[PDB]
Amino acid sequence: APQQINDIVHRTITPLIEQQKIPGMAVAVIYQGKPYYFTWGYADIAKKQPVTQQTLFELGSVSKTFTGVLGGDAIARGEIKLSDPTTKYWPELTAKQWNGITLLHLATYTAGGLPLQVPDEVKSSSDLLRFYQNWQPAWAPGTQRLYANSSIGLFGALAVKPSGLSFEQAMQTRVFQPLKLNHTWINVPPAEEKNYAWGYREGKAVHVSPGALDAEAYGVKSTIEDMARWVQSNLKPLDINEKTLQQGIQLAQSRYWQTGDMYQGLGWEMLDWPVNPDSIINGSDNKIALAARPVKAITPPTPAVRASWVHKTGATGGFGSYVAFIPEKELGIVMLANKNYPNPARVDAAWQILNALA
Amino acid sequence: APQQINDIVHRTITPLIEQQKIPGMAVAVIYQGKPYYFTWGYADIAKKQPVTQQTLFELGSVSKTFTGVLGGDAIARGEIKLSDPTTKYWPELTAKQWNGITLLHLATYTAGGLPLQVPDEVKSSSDLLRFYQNWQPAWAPGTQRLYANSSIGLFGALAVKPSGLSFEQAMQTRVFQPLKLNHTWINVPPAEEKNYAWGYREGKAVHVSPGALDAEAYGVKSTIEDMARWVQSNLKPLDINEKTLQQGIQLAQSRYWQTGDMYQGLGWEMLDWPVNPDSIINGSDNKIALAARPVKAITPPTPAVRASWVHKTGATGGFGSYVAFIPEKELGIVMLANKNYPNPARVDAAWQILNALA
Ligand SMILES: *[B]([O])([O])[C][N]C(=O)[C]C1=[C][C]=[C]S1
Ligand SMILES: *[B]([O])([O])[C][N]C(=O)[C]C1=[C][C]=[C]S1
Repeated sequence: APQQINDIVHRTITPLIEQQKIPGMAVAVIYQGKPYYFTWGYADIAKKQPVTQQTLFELGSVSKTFTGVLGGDAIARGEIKLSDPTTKYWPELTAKQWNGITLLHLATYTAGGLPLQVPDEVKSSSDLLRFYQNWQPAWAPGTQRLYANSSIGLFGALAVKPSGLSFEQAMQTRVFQPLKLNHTWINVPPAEEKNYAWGYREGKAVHVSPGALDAEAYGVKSTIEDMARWVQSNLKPLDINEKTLQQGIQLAQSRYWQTGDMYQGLGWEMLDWPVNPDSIINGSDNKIALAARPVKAITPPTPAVRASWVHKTGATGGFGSYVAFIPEKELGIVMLANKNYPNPARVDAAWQILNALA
Repeated sequence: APQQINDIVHRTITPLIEQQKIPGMAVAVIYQGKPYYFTWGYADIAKKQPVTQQTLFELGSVSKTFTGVLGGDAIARGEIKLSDPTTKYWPELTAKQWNGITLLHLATYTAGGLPLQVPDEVKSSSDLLRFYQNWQPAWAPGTQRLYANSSIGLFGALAVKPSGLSFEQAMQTRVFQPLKLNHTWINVPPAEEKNYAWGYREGKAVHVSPGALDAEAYGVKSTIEDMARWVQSNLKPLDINEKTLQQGIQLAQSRYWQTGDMYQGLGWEMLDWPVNPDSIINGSDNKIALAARPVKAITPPTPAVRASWVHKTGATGGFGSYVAFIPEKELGIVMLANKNYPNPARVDAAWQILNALA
């Protein structure tokens, strides 16, 4: 890798790893559209197993970007429309509060206050329907953005209904395979278990546990190499062979709502570039990222803006991830770690690196 | 051409020409992506000049499809956004009725009742400003569609302002040139006059008169070969090399509003395929097409649906044109005539032809 990239990555990431006590970490920098990889520490502390470019990390919420793109791909295929009511794809959801809540609202967290988490007690499909049927909105649809797994998680489950495929099979066949993400899984098979890193929470080795709509909201595991390819694919969608996937990636970066200097895409979040660092850094703190904020509809949505900082933070109990890229500069970065350390620390490191390279 | 296309075209067009007393006509059918041409009659009755594949016809309102795509291209380039207020590009438009009227409203005839025609007394740039400043909306923005040259015409003029280019130069550079429409003109050059058909109204030879916003709303002239190429480009935008143009074509086919079973795009109008023939035929009659109708917003707009009948009628005092295509079937038709004959007759003929071909 060029000396410029090695230098800024080393000086930025190693102190990060020490300050946050990160057991293992993998980083990819996409420079002029080419990937450069870096790895440090352990994937498994007890087994003294090193993090490699084949190590699988839990993406946590960065998984929502895959859900966003799969939904975009379903829209391009004519299977769904973001303007359609949620009830069109879930006829059993008859409760009166759902009138007016569309797939768009679900995908962008603007349904009116769906909760951050689907209660841990919701297991079966029966449980899930009862949960949504009993939910009462905090606000009217399309007025407030409240980041939620129960919102985009449902969008994902409904987005694939028309195809008749399971969420996992739709994702595998419509997204992971065309893009050749050969080491990306919602369910890690036995052959990859040896590469599945352990997450660490307060010293203990842990993996995300099953939960309702987990695959849809935070269930993807991937390597630093596949994630690099995922960034290249979102940086340059026209290079994608499959027509509906090309269009889906573009739709996932359209700006549907604005809150402050931030725009909500499908999974992805975007800001105009150049961006004010303190804004994305402080804005990533959960005290802000998880709070309700008023939204102004962008009518009609602005098509993917090349001069944008496009990003998504992600976390599970024992992992923390961050992805950011600027299409106009063919520049991007992926940071995967097996410890959920504070978001601001991730963005700060990412800004330092990408700002140095352009 | 295969005898099948030849037979359906001749069996449909021959009687049409006889019943409507059309002086000259050119038709192109795009079948499985290849064009087939047909011509009849005279481009100039007095000089006995026949209609040929090189004859230029006034497209009238089919010109709005070029304006829609040019606007879409400006959007893709990040020069304008459909959600921007009209005043962002025309600060001089300070009258309060303009608050809340966006470029989307202008492009889709939903600003609130802008008139079909710009008054003949309006010539000057200051005459135009005065006209829009004094105009009083009959309805709030985005509630009613009233087909209007003064609406999409203004959209076209404003869409090109950031580029710094004149509307004609932008059109030539960004649409005509990349697509190789080398015999399509906003102003017909002297070298091409020998191929410019005369329009006929009440037996008299006529050409379109200069008017405010004429280039933007109804001033393009073209040949049947160039129009078949235009249809091919709109049928398969993904084959277009120029990134923002491919995107612009797709944005022009997005569905922004719905009235009856018709959807409004940028210039183009669309219906779900299969269509009810009586619906597009009766719907083309000016008693419906030029009428004020409430519209339902498609929030967010549906990206170009492959299973659609996409079309546009067009007329000048002496010419009548029609273009229709079905992306999913790689099928299309262009009908150019030098007599403004009833819209329903055009659409009925087009339906018979395309339906017979699949
Ligand atoms: B996403 O933002 O990573 C989804 N976030 C959560 O589900 C909350 C967390 C739960 C455990 C770690 S972060
Ligand atoms: B377009 O629909 O051709 C614009 N129509 C007009 O400007 C009105 C006229 C229709 C025929 C001659 S002028």
